[PDB]
Amino acid sequence: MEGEHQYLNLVREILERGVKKDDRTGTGTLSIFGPQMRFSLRDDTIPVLTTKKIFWRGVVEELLWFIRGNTDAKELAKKKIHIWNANGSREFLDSRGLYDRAEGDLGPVYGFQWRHFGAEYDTCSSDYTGKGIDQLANILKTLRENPDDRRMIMTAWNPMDLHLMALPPCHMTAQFYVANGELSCQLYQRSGDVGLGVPFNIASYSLLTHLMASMVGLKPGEFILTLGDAHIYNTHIEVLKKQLCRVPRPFPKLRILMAPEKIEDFTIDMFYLEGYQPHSGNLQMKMAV
Amino acid sequence: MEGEHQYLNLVREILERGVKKDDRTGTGTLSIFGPQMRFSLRDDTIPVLTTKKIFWRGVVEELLWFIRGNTDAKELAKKKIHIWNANGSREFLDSRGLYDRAEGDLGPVYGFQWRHFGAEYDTCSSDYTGKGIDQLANILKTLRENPDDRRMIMTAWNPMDLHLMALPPCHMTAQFYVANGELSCQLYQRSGDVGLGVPFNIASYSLLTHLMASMVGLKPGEFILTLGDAHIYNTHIEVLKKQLCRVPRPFPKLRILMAPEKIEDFTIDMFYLEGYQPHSGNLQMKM
Ligand SMILES: CN(Cc1cnc2nc(N)nc(N)c2n1)c1ccc(C(=O)N[C@@H](CCC(=O)O)C(=O)O)cc1
Ligand SMILES: CN(Cc1cnc2nc(N)nc(N)c2n1)c1ccc(C(=O)N[C@@H](CCC(=O)O)C(=O)O)cc1
Ligand SMILES: O=c1ccn([C@H]2C[C@H](O)[C@@H](COP(=O)(O)O)O2)c(=O)[nH]1
Ligand SMILES: O=c1ccn([C@H]2C[C@H](O)[C@@H](COP(=O)(O)O)O2)c(=O)[nH]1
Repeated sequence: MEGEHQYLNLVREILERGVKKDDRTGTGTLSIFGPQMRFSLRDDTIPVLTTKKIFWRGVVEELLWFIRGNTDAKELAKKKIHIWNANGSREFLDSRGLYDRAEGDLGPVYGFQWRHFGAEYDTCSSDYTGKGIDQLANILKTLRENPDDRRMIMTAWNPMDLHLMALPPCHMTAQFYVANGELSCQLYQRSGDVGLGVPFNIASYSLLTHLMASMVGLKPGEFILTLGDAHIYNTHIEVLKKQLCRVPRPFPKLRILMAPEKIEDFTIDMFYLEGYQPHSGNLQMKMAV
Repeated sequence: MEGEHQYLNLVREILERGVKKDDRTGTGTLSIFGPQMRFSLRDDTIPVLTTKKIFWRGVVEELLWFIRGNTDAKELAKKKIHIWNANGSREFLDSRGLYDRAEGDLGPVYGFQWRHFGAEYDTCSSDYTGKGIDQLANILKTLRENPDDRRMIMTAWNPMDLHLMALPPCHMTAQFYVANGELSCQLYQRSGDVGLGVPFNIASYSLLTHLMASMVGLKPGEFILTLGDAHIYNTHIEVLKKQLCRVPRPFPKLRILMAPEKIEDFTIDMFYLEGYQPHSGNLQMKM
């Protein structure tokens, strides 16, 4: 009942006890409230699902993009990452009342808040160096100097910047914790697409915990995802029932070849997955409009 | 197990698996990270502990004080609630570099954030009417018009206001959710004194959920407390081991006589605890 079984058990529970709940978009969900998953990062483990192939290059390039404080979707499209193109399109910015916003300029989403909380937003190409509160740098410093501190919070939930964002954050608040020279991270995610998004999010914050651990001379401990509204979309049900038949294989290991002086200078070449052995191909379409 | 056993199990888990940890001040804790408790608010139930008498009048008056957006500790001292006196004292404010702050003025803590997020703070006696984002009012409106919304977040965690606060928030972020016309609340608490503060916090946010439910014509559902650093102070250990020998009695019920048009106009006279039968014993000292 550890590891990937955590995720599979969450899928069953939503399928068996979920509540029907039309939703934001034209399509329905089965939904529960408040479920939690815990993943061991010990022995270099990283919880990348084996019952479904995860787009690992996508996870890495998006996280490095967050860590840099970047908000331009075009930067991800250049590395053939398409996950933010929809929400940064002329149509979608216009539907959000952001008419004077250049295509691919998502506003002060995630990374911007991580590295520049409270800074005035101009455009995604502006220079934000030394502007706002650098929550991530502050946490890294606290992990070196005072690891027992109970206020190591990094949030993207800034009520004043929500109207400027293409989308309000999902993975909204992370807390860090140290015991026995092990770094743990809890993520509060207000809303989780359990089929498509959550497996991505688990890989994202697990990697972040690994990377942050290597920056401050600590071993990785646990990643804990706590969800608000965890839902499966009605379209994903039959696909997920198939995924549940698959026997999980051991989780891959993360190898880190080096850690740079500044966390924002990490590149995909500095680390890789060793032993990632996922199963066959199966799709899950995401719905909006 | 369900109910109060959620709390007693958490205490046991910290005593048996907790990590030793010298903390903020010259004392130790046993600590774990990320534990969760779920409490039913169905059939009018409110999870006020029966294995230890909870200072219910304190819970109610502090929450009504939060809901008003009040930050003056002296308003609570007038109702013989002393829980915020220490942190609003001359000495404590000075130790925090708040030399130009009048005794009892805690800064833009909790409620202020609930009702006035991002508003510029002056003093606790200033008029904040219509200033900053009223997160609580926005949530109440969303529960009437669009209960399926998944952004019903009320937060006290304002990175820019932390330096002006007497203390940074513990109970920092609540989310609300609706399913089968039942209102649920999840609380994220970054740090929890499991012995003294957590029982109080459980009563506080359970009451808020009951009150909010009656404002918008929904029934109460579940209250979920998710902790960051869940810790027992070494000084509380022996007392808590005794509390665990006590067989819990059924939780009391909350009776609400009426609901006013605006939630900040609730008064202690509008509701009461029916059937609260705690055990007699006591103890537990702060720090
Ligand atoms: C983390 N994330 C954000 C995300 C996830 N789920 C969502 N679900 C919904 N309903 N709505 C969203 N806006 C949403 N956003 C993701 C994750 C994966 C993909 C995705 O489309 N994955 C493709 C790869 C996309 C691509 O081709 O670049 C895949 O084949 O796995 C999109 C967004
Ligand atoms: C919820 N809360 C805030 C609280 C709780 N635990 C803390 N623990 C620590 N270490 N530090 C804090 N600032 C703290 N604050 C509480 C709860 C109860 C009492 C308390 O001691 N109760 C007494 C005093 C209340 C009074 O006399 O007015 C009682 O009579 O019930 C204090 C703070
Ligand atoms: O990293 C992300 C971003 C978005 N979503 C999904 C969760 C919801 O199903 C969907 C829509 O978000 P809201 O409706 O909650 O705004 O986005 C995720 O699961 N993960
Ligand atoms: O509602 C509250 C407020 C505070 N605390 C406790 C948690 C910690 O023991 C202490 C706050 O200290 P830090 O977590 O900020 O170090 O107060 C609670 O349990 N509940």
